[PDB]
Amino acid sequence: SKTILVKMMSQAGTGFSFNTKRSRLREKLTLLHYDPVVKKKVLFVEQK
Amino acid sequence: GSKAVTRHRRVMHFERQKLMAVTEY
Amino acid sequence: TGGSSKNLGGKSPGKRFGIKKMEGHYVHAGNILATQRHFRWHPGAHVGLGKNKCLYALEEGVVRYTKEVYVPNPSNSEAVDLVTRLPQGAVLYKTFVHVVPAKPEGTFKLVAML
RNA sequence: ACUAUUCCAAAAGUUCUUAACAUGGACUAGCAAUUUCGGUUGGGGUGACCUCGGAGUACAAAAAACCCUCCGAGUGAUUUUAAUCUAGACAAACCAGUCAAAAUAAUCACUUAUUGAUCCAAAAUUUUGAUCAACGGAACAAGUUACCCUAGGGAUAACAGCGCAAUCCUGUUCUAGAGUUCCUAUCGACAAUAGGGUUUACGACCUCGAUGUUGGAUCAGGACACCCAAAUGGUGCAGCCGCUAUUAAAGGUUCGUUUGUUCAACGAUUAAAGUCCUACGUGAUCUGAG
RNA sequence: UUUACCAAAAACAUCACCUCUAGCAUUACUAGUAUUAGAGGCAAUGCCUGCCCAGUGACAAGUUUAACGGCCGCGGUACUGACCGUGCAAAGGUAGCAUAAUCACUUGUUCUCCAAAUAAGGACUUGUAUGAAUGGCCACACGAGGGUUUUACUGUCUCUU
RNA sequence: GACGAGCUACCCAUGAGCAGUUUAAAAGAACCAACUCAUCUAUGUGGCAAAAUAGUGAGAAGACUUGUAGGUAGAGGUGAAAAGCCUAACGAGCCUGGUGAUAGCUGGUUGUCCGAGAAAGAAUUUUAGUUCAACCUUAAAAAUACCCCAAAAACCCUAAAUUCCAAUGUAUUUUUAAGAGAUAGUCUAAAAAGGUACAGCUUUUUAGAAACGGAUACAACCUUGACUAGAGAGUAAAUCUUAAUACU
Ligand SMILES: [Mg+2]
Ligand SMILES: [Mg+2]
Ligand SMILES: [Mg+2]
Ligand SMILES: [Mg+2]
Ligand SMILES: [Mg+2]
Ligand SMILES: [Mg+2]
Ligand SMILES: [Mg+2]
Ligand SMILES: [Mg+2]
Ligand SMILES: [Mg+2]
Ligand SMILES: [Mg+2]
Ligand SMILES: [Mg+2]
Ligand SMILES: [Mg+2]
Ligand SMILES: [Mg+2]
Ligand SMILES: [Mg+2]
Ligand SMILES: [Mg+2]
Ligand SMILES: [Mg+2]
Ligand SMILES: [Mg+2]
Ligand SMILES: [Mg+2]
Ligand SMILES: [Mg+2]
Ligand SMILES: [Mg+2]
Ligand SMILES: [Mg+2]
Ligand SMILES: [Mg+2]
Ligand SMILES: [Mg+2]
Ligand SMILES: [Mg+2]
Ligand SMILES: [Mg+2]
Ligand SMILES: [Mg+2]
Ligand SMILES: [Mg+2]
Ligand SMILES: [Mg+2]
Ligand SMILES: [Mg+2]
Ligand SMILES: [Mg+2]
Ligand SMILES: [Mg+2]
Ligand SMILES: [Mg+2]
Ligand SMILES: [Mg+2]
Ligand SMILES: [Mg+2]
Ligand SMILES: [Mg+2]
Ligand SMILES: [Mg+2]
Ligand SMILES: [Mg+2]
Ligand SMILES: [Mg+2]
Ligand SMILES: [Mg+2]
Ligand SMILES: [Mg+2]
Ligand SMILES: [Mg+2]
Ligand SMILES: [Mg+2]
Ligand SMILES: [Mg+2]
Ligand SMILES: [Mg+2]
Ligand SMILES: [Mg+2]
Ligand SMILES: [Mg+2]
Ligand SMILES: [Mg+2]
Ligand SMILES: [Mg+2]
Ligand SMILES: [Mg+2]
Ligand SMILES: [Mg+2]
Ligand SMILES: [Mg+2]
Ligand SMILES: [Mg+2]
Ligand SMILES: [Mg+2]
Ligand SMILES: [Mg+2]
Ligand SMILES: [Mg+2]
Ligand SMILES: [Mg+2]
Ligand SMILES: [Mg+2]
Ligand SMILES: [Mg+2]
Ligand SMILES: [Mg+2]
Ligand SMILES: [Mg+2]
Ligand SMILES: [Mg+2]
Ligand SMILES: [Mg+2]
Ligand SMILES: [Mg+2]
Ligand SMILES: [Mg+2]
Ligand SMILES: [Mg+2]
Ligand SMILES: [Mg+2]
Ligand SMILES: [Mg+2]
Repeated sequence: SKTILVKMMSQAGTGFSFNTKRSRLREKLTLLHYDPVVKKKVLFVEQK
Repeated sequence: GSKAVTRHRRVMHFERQKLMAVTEY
Repeated sequence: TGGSSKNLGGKSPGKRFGIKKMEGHYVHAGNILATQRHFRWHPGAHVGLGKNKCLYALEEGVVRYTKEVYVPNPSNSEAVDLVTRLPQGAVLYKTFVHVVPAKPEGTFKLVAML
């Protein structure tokens, strides 16, 4: 099995997260994270 | 150097031999 | 002659675990008191516990060591059971570190008389 | 590069061609260039290992070695997505590592180890790139040399010496046993304690601006742990032979066939045809078969 | 024919036998022209030259070993194994010769040779690491090559003068 | 980049030798001189000679020897391949340049007299070397430095002992600015490993040492620490001793 590096995109602005994911894909990656610009809790979507 | 325990009876440092000869019964 | 010794990787540096400050040492807020891999000493009054089990001083003061009674958190189960099976007369003891505050908390200054 | 090859352009002409020269860019080979051939090591080679963490060694602050004794890691499993900014600290050659109050708004798997620096590349708005595992990492290099060369080293091997005595070698102490009966005439398991310093090793202490190394030839000096000769004890000694033990080093200790051979076999004898040491005596005396 | 100055040999060459590559003119080859000329192999003569195009070559997918190079198991059975089974290969080492100028065992076994031989010669012979143009096997004639015996001769030597 | 084929390798020109004896014979045939080679032994070894002499040997009408004169030149030549030979050193000539090549490797480094003085923690194509730390030297600024009684540092068993601190005895220590060497150790006592409960053995940790006096001799053991004069004194370690019998 392998580990995939994925780049998450925020709904608003240029904020971008970088995190690791599993080959088998136990839990598909969708987050609630922190955006600096609006100073908010956000929904981050898995991207490349 | 010889180990703490040996079978060849292990010559003593001279100051200790004097120490021995002094404390005899 | 084949000289293979089958053992590998004995070599690590030591981690310098141990006690950094000693009883009756003066301390400033933030100093690491002792650093250990298992709990040898537990944090007492005014001593904070780091996630790696470091003990640092919370106040400005004098470090004191103590033998005290140990009453584990009801959330932590292992310790709860260890406390459970003891014969009915015995209590558990551990070693703690403490800081004894030196500076008073504050002062009242007269700013202006109107 | 060159020598040849094959192709595309160029050049001339045709409406697709190449006579011999001959340039640009490729290709496919020959002949050929430039540069290297990691390290630890009880000498080097072969074998094994090279970073990271738990125990021991290292017993109670820290630290702490080996080709020391033992177990592990070059990631999984989740959910709760585990944020900014700054006092004080541990640790530490450096580089990297660690905790963390105030101020704003991750857990389980022994848990500790799950990891790679610059530069250079790709990416978008910000970041990802290594059995670089020789794991502080050379952007990319292997074999041989008895045809060899230089600089060094006794910091390190082969010869010899020295140390030690595992192995080897001489004694005694103990009697189970053999000896039909009988331990010790002749021996003697399991074992004890002294010695000798020739063997094969082990150390690497003198010598690498040289201590020339096997066997013979010649000439031998010494030990005695006697093979002969000389005195004797015991016998499972009637005598003849014997087999053991004690004391004795002035003198002896052969000639041949085959092997470079010491050893060994074999022929023939001798009172016997000793075991050793002396730089495995002795090459500024000799011989080199090895 | 060779290591002028430590090696003249079993090394090299060579008659002979075979492979390749070439269809042509002014300075080589060559004033030549495929019975010729260049790269090579192996060494006369005699008897021979086994099977192998999968690899690497080289040639112009296919073809080639007188190219580089290779040429086997495991067990069952009449002490042995003609036979038998199954496996793998591109083929499964043949004709010879053999303890050898052939890893080791190893001073193989035995006969002849001597009073005695780890020498020499003859045989047996799985050599598990011989073997046929990197040639295999016999044979004249020839070696300042290596080995062994005999005759004869002698200061090599008994053992010196 | 020059210079070298008067040696030797091979060629191209042009010359020259080979008697006798045997055989129908000039036949890479015999025998044996001249001539050519170099087998084997002994002399010689700063020789007569930077390869010889004496004996003894091979060949001696041929792939034979030999004279004069050309030719091929070092990334090359030539080679009946010995990696031979190419001017008394050829696995690649000699010379002059580059050139004071470059040597973590040897070897050397010159007057006198005084102060203070070092032993190996890291990384490293690193372990024959460097560069950091620690110790240290030369200046400066300061404040405490060693010693250190309770008190205190873990959980099963666990010794010698550490760590940490007032008092106290002393004068030392920290910072700042400059610097190097050193980083290839030996043995003795103690705790352990490995080996043979072996090494003048190897591997760490804690101490000591490197006298001109003792252990005769002596690097590490023991006594002592230090200057210059005295034809004074007191002492220190130390000189080497110890023994063993009957059964009626
Ligand atoms: Mg990745
Ligand atoms: Mg450890
Ligand atoms: Mg360590
Ligand atoms: Mg260059
Ligand atoms: Mg190497
Ligand atoms: Mg090495
Ligand atoms: Mg070794
Ligand atoms: Mg050694
Ligand atoms: Mg290896
Ligand atoms: Mg907070
Ligand atoms: Mg990269
Ligand atoms: Mg490295
Ligand atoms: Mg490294
Ligand atoms: Mg490191
Ligand atoms: Mg050779
Ligand atoms: Mg040399
Ligand atoms: Mg040495
Ligand atoms: Mg010698
Ligand atoms: Mg030796
Ligand atoms: Mg000597
Ligand atoms: Mg002994
Ligand atoms: Mg030994
Ligand atoms: Mg040593
Ligand atoms: Mg030497
Ligand atoms: Mg000398
Ligand atoms: Mg004698
Ligand atoms: Mg005697
Ligand atoms: Mg004698
Ligand atoms: Mg000798
Ligand atoms: Mg000799
Ligand atoms: Mg001599
Ligand atoms: Mg010649
Ligand atoms: Mg010669
Ligand atoms: Mg010669
Ligand atoms: Mg030949
Ligand atoms: Mg033809
Ligand atoms: Mg033939
Ligand atoms: Mg064939
Ligand atoms: Mg056959
Ligand atoms: Mg053989
Ligand atoms: Mg064969
Ligand atoms: Mg062939
Ligand atoms: Mg062959
Ligand atoms: Mg003939
Ligand atoms: Mg001849
Ligand atoms: Mg002959
Ligand atoms: Mg000329
Ligand atoms: Mg000439
Ligand atoms: Mg004639
Ligand atoms: Mg003739
Ligand atoms: Mg004569
Ligand atoms: Mg003749
Ligand atoms: Mg002849
Ligand atoms: Mg010639
Ligand atoms: Mg050759
Ligand atoms: Mg050669
Ligand atoms: Mg010359
Ligand atoms: Mg220089
Ligand atoms: Mg490196
Ligand atoms: Mg070095
Ligand atoms: Mg203090
Ligand atoms: Mg050393
Ligand atoms: Mg060093
Ligand atoms: Mg001694
Ligand atoms: Mg010390
Ligand atoms: Mg003296
Ligand atoms: Mg004084």
